[PDB]
Amino acid sequence: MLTDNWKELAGKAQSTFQKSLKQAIELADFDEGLAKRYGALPSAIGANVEDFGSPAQFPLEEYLKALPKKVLDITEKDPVELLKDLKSRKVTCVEVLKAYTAASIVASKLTNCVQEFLPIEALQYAQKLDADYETKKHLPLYGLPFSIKEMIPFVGRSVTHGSLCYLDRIVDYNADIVNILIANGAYPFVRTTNPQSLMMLECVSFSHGRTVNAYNGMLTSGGSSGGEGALNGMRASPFGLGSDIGGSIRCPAAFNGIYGLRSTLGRIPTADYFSCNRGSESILSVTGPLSRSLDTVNLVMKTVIEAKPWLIDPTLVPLDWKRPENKKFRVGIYVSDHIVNPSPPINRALSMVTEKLKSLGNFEVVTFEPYKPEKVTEILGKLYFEDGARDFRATLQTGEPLLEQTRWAIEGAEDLDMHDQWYWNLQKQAYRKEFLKHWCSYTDNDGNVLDAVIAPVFPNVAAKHETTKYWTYTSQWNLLDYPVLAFPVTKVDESLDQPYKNYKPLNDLDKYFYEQYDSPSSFKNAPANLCLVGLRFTDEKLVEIANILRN
Amino acid sequence: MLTDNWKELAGKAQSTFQKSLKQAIELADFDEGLAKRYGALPSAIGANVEDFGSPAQFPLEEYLKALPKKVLDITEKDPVELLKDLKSRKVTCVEVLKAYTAASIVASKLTNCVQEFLPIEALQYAQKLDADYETKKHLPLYGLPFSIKEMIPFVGRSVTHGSLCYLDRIVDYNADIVNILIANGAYPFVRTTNPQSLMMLECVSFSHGRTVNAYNGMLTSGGSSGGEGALNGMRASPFGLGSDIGGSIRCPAAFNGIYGLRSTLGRIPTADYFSCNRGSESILSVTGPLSRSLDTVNLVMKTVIEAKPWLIDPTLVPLDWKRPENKKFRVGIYVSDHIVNPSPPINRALSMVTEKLKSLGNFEVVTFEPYKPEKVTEILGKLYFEDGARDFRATLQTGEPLLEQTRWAIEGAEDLDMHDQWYWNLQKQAYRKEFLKHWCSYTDNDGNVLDAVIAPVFPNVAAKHETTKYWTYTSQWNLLDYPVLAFPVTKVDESLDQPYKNYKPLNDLDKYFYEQYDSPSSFKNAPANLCLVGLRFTDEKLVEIANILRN
Repeated sequence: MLTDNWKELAGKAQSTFQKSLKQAIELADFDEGLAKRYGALPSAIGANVEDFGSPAQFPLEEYLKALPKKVLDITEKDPVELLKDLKSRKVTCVEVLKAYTAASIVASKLTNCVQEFLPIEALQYAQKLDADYETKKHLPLYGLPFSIKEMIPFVGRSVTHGSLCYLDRIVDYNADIVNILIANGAYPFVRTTNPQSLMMLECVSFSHGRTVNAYNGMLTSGGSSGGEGALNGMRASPFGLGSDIGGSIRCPAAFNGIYGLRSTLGRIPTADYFSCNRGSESILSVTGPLSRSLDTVNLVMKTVIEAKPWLIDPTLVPLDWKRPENKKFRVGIYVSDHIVNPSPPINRALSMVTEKLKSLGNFEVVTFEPYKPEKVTEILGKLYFEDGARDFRATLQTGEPLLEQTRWAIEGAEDLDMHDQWYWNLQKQAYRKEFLKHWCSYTDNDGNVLDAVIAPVFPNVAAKHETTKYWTYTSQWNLLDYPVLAFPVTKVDESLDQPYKNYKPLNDLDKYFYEQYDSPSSFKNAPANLCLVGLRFTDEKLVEIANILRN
Repeated sequence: MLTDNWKELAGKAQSTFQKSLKQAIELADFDEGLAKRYGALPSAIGANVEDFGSPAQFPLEEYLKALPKKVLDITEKDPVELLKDLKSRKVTCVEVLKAYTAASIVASKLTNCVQEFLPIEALQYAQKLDADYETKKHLPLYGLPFSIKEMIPFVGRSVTHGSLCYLDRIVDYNADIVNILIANGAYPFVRTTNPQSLMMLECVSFSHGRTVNAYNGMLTSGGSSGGEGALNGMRASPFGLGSDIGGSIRCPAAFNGIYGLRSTLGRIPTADYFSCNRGSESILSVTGPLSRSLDTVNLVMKTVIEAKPWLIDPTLVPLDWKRPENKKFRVGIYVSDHIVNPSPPINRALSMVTEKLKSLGNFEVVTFEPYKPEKVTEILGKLYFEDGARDFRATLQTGEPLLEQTRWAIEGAEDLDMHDQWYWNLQKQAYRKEFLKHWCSYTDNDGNVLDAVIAPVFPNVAAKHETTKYWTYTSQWNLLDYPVLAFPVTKVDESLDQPYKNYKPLNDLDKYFYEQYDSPSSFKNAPANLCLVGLRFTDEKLVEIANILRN
């Protein structure tokens, strides 16, 4: 690592971004009308990484007004549909790159979701893909650009996960999943922001400033894949890759009203990502796609898994990506863990999705009760930072300040002795086994297991900054390693989502979240998403049920 | 022993220093810019051992201003980090020697902390250590120079503990701890000043003059390891070795705002040092490191103990240096012994450290009351000079004048008959047993012992010259042989540290110290340190708690 003063390093980070932003504008080739509107947009980028600017109230509305038909006709197109145009040559690989580059630039200024553009290598990828049209026409993602979280290695770049001390950590390789996607006709064109330590459900770092929600600029984008949620919520990327060890894929997707899949560990390669606590295996992160488009989520998983990634990454299981043949479904609704109750907008989403499933004949819908959700915090309290956060704190030798959200994640971290880790590994495996028995207790008399559970992603829609003080609605499924797909349902409705009256809080933490929901106007136009949870390796059931819920 | 006139002897002592200063300058190889600025620095070295010069108001800024970045970039780096560079070969052993030699010369002139430079042997050590780089780089202290108190034997040197009469007492061997450290890749490069009789908390002798504080040149460096405290407070040595029989390691470290460990007697080899009263065993001195770097204090202890020094020194215990397994801590706060109250700057430091420990969940904090502190003076008054100071007074046959501070230490000394010593040995052991019961009286209902005590090192920050008239805040732990680690907290603040008002002194000596603190301006920029006290052989618990207090 580095030991220079952090203010100098933040400058170096800003320079890298500004250097890539300059090259991107050249690639995008604005006409004067757009250059004018772009110049006049409210920015979530400040003068320094501690200055958070003055973001728009509805960044997405500003985005749709600012960008021309020449761009939106491509970036607003569903990526699976756009792949048809790229295949039939109604649109060029370079043409698509130019539009999405322009979109990401406008998205970058409005939400601060881009850490580094990749226009040099992206133009080379897109140019040769056009030249090779006849031989690569058949590839399943031919011509499609995509975004990658900054923690994902890309050739010749620093990989820092937001820590300034790692700005000299250059890799000469791509992540396995990136090379696989390139082998299938795609290419990365932008690197998205990630926060300090990665262990916050928001997106603040001293490498980029603060990332904000795509639908309401006063709220967080979520985290840790906050850039990914914002960029793909603005539909300025066809899809992106994030990571999820505590909700870091599903929380951004839910806050920005798009799809995000925490895929089951052992399906797609993620270990070559960079994070804190490298070599820690007690609790493992997973990767997975975020996209505006469910069909795009499904196609990336299918494309990656059909490339047989277990022949490059031996931690992976050779299990085909297969659409389920189920005609009937048994589904549970997780109304609350009875520790922190959901805010009205989430509560209405649960009823909406419940009533829709009941209206289809082939769904049996039951209430799903929690199982010792307090044990999630206790076990993850010992295993997230099992070295007592020594590795993370060493990143602060530059003088880099400790963010308030990071404080929550590392407070109480013990430096575990080997026997302490063994104790909590046994606690971890026992809880997983107990929870499976809980899930199977919902099997019916004929032996039909629960296919999926519908649950909140968070006790609320996109949070106000520095208030993501409860993780269980996402970290529960990291402790269990269950596949979870966040999906859209509705938006805040000011008539329907007034605060609960005569509410009696369940505890101090529940009271905090109740008071956080002061009125729906504080979360105007914020998406209310939910998630589908399945047993391990049932990812595809979740996609199929999400398909039905959106038709 | 010599009986020549002391003025002739002071000449020879100045001559030995002056020749080594010349050779040190020859090794450091100042460019003209530094040589000119060095020449213009206010000197604390006089023309004779009775002329104390005119020291700088703030020696440390003058040190930082005079030296080039080429030197400070090495000497200001934490030594543990610097060890990585020597290991990584980013810097050569001779390069580190050259910088620290230059640093010590500037420190010598500003504070008068060096008795003799060792540039000939240091170049021999550093050169051959680079030549043997491939075979010795694995050693835990490869390439690191260090300072040694003048009382510590080094090959070919006189060992005088500041007494002119011992200038012909030449040793042909190093101290055991030094040979252990050399075998682990380190080497001494400078000998630091020690005062007359070693029994003062200041540093005045007729071998060197007067040594002054690194942060305020009107105040004492402390003693008896005054040179070590000044040199390492100026960060002109990675670490040093001192001795402590009455506070002589913790007082210098506290006065100069660095770390200093009075280690438990049986852990580290010290008996081959030279002092007065050789063969006296009723109260034994100990050694231990002083450094600005806690990690360096810990590593030196770990390095020497892992060399199994009990196989050379049979007084030592084969007790491993072990990081404690404690996850929770119980700590007492010792605000005062109610004989001499601490001045405001020490009192504020106690509040800072209490509240920071209370803010962490894993610390229980209780008040720690004194136990017969008056008996400390009584017993040590008889055992410090149990021959009636006959051995020390004979050093003055040269005519060497008796310093005012030495007068305090030898006034009232009885020449004990065997039965008198037996009586006071029993008094010493009874008090030790009683105090242990007192400490264990703070054990909680669940059986959790007190892990450490927070206490002052002295009734005030760095004292005015000839005012160190109370020892108990350090001596109590020599009577008990408890490990004590001095550690930094804060500096004097003229707004925060005004004299208490309407103060009612507890006794004449408390009044003396109250009037001594006329205003904070008299102690401008003075570090206010505290210390951590532990039971015998719990040294490492103190390191771990000091580690938490700085994070």
